Amino acid sequence: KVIEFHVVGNSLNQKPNKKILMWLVGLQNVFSHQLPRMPKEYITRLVFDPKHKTLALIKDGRVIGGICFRMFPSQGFTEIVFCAVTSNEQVKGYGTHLMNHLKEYHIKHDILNFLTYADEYAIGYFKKQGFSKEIKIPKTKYVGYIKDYEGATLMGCELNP
Ligand SMILES: CC(C)(COP(=O)(O)OP(=O)(O)OC[C@H]1O[C@@H](n2cnc3c(N)ncnc32)[C@H](O)[C@@H]1OP(=O)(O)O)[C@@H](O)C(=O)NCCC(=O)NCCS
Repeated sequence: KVIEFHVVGNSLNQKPNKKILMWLVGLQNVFSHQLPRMPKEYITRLVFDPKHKTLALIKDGRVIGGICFRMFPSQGFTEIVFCAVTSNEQVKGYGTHLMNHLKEYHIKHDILNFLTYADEYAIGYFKKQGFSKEIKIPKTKYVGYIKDYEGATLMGCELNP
């Protein structure tokens, strides 16, 4: 019925809010069920990590999808950690809106590069979102504090104006 996008996080500043707190758990839940190769404890570890933020897709007050990301302003890129939409809401374009919305959010902050390690079943999604295996960014800029998930295919995406 009603759709909303909210960028949330556990920032050590001021976010112990109950509304966003329940959303973070809802995000952990959806990520955990949709991303089996990511242990649930690990997902909880990063989703609540102050350096990470998550773009949440809320529908009728409940989280049905989101994208956890870790921005690296200095190195001019953002790491896309988790992406998922609940099973019952998939194949409706929401995954598309999320990536699109997240792109604009980054063009706004002057970050025009997306780097992620796509999983076997993810490759198709990122491809349809404009990501490509051919990295348009030097390794010296990302290879360092960007987790390289075993069995994953490193992919990138450069944003528009
Ligand atoms: C990948 C995911 C987040 C997005 O799914 P979604 O909300 O259903 O995506 P969309 O409906 O916006 O996809 C639309 C387009 O993506 C394509 N696509 C490719 N891979 C896809 C996949 N795994 N699921 C759904 N669509 C997919 C569709 O064919 C479609 O092409 P079209 O617009 O020309 O018809 C969701 O399928 C999911 O939760 N997957 C399980 C976890 C996962 O594999 N995550 C990868 C990290 S994002």
